[PDB]
Amino acid sequence: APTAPSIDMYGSNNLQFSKIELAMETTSGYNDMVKYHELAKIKVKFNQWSGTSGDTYNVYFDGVKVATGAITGSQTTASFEYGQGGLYQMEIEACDATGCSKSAPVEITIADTDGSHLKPLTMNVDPNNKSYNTDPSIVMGTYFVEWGIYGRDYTVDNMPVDNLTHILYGFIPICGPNESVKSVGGNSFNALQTACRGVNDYEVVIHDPWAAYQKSFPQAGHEYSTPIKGNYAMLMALKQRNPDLKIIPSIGGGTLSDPFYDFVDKKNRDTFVASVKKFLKTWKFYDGVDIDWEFPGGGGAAADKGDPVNDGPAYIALMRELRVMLDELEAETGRTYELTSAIGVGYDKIEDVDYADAVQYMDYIFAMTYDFYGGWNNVPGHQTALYCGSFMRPGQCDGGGVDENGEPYKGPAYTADNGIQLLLAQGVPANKLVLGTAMYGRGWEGVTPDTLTDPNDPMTGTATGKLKGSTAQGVWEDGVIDYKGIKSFMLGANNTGINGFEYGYDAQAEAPWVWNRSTGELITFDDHRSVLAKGNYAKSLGLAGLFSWEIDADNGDILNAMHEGMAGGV
Ligand SMILES: Cc1cc(N)c2ccccc2[n+]1CCCCCCCCCC[n+]1c(C)cc(N)c2ccccc21
Ligand SMILES: Cc1cc(N)c2ccccc2[n+]1CCCCCCCCCC[n+]1c(C)cc(N)c2ccccc21
Ligand SMILES: Cc1cc(N)c2ccccc2[n+]1CCCCCCCCCC[n+]1c(C)cc(N)c2ccccc21
Repeated sequence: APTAPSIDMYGSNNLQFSKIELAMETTSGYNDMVKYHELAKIKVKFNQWSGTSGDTYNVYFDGVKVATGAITGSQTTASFEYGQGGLYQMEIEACDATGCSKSAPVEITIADTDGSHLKPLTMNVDPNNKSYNTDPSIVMGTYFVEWGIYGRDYTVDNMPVDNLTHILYGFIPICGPNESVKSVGGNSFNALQTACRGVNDYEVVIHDPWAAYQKSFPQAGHEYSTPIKGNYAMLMALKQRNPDLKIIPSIGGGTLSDPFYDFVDKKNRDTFVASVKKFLKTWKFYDGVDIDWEFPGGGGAAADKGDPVNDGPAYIALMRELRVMLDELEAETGRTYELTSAIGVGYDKIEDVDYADAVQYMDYIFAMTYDFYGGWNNVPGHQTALYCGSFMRPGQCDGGGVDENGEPYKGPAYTADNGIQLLLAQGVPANKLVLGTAMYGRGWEGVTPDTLTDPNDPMTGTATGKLKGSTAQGVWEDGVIDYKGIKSFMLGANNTGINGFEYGYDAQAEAPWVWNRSTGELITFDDHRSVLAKGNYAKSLGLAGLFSWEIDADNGDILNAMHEGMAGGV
């Protein structure tokens, strides 16, 4: 017999609540910005402008009582806690000693990081991506990068999810030594320094919280009060659409690897592994963890770091300790968690780790069968070839021979096959190895006909420096160009060459190129034919499947060719 409560929507934060508390309007240290709570704090103001207020209120969700408290005037704030994500029909009743009066029902939101409060994501995929029916048991993986939402304008809803079994989210940094990040320039180091304020060394943080959970995406139905936004809310909604899709954070990468060189100290491993556990309990759409340590024993971005004696055993013990933690999470959640790793495959990288030992703890190894050659020097070669190319010298392929100075090769050439063979030779099972495809080229300038030793092979020439180009042509950094830019501005619709470029293919290597004779611009990449070769290769050997870097730089062609190659292998 009190007046029925009316809910004050705007005074109740629009009925948007959350188990995760996220700072939306600042950029600060990770522990300040991100706090996960077992119970969402709910706060609901309601009014009873006319008649009497009564003396007690009860809150209902879906007809079930979840809170009570005192009414003592014409305006009440109900605060209480609720543990479960989702959308519920809320009613609030006011009672006095003679009876109760319920508000009409209204939808309350409680966000959780599994995406339980979200609709399946609405997609906007380039239709050049085709439909396939590839055995769901074969891995088809790709990397999606956090920074691709800026100039590259490639957002979660753009991924051809149905053609993917695995999404690797690049990249998650680690607080601590990160000089390599500083040397890259731009805002990347400053952002990391900010994320790590008030955070212990060796713990993971979100690099760019604006990209991750702050930016409002209209295509996803984000609004001012949406408690989770950015790439991560879209990934949560993506899981709603494709529940068997694995989405896995990728920790480190080429530039963010400096902290791994201190994993020789188990205290630092303990810290890291703990932080990875809390990360996965905070961000529940994620299905495991991927370790991109580039690289045990060194020879990566960090010129002053790398220990060929101890890095490999640190890596193995890291994998065991991650697997122990993941087993805890599988026990507590009833879910399956995956442990994976992307690795260098030059002989000199592989030799510093006993992967037969490491892989017993692991689901997959992502074999980085790319970046074999590039604009970091002036020696052209195939950046992502399966086999040894025609430009290689005698004894260069297997490492038997001597270079153009008479100096012995130190080991087998950088090719996919040499890398996979070396891993198989250590005792890694083929069904745990994933072969990598390139959705980008690397290239040079100044490789003109007078530099060649074989007039029909630009891979026999000498360059002057790195390919240069504009972002409109897909060149986001010197020496590197998106596949989709190669296709638009060098190959042309027919794959025969435009704007001064010709196409060529090294059949021995299984690697294409596009070469401009007068500028001497040369670009090495993966195309439809080299990718069919790689799918046939993976199939012959019983490899787990294929993966790619990076999804934003494809137009549909590379991923299509990945599915076609895995069907068509003879
Ligand atoms: C793209 C996409 C776009 C949507 N509006 C969409 C809407 C609802 C559900 C899925 C959706 N997905 C698909 C979700 C991504 C999975 C990746 C497989 C890509 C299949 C794209 C489907 N496709 C479309 C729609 C239109 C075409 N003319 C075409 C022409 C040739 C081939 C395919 C083609
Ligand atoms: C537009 C905009 C709008 C806002 N309201 C805003 C608000 C706060 C902060 C930034 C904001 N921004 C934009 C600021 C973006 C920089 C902040 C995040 C730094 C993370 C660095 C990673 N990373 C980046 C970024 C770019 C790359 N090419 C790259 C290439 C290779 C490897 C890594 C790479
Ligand atoms: C591997 C590596 C990777 C880096 N990102 C890097 C960055 C800065 C300095 C050295 C670097 N090193 C190598 C450090 C020197 C020890 C090895 C002797 C010469 C090999 C240099 C190779 N190399 C260079 C120079 C630059 C690159 N961007 C590059 C990118 C991918 C793969 C290789 C690359």
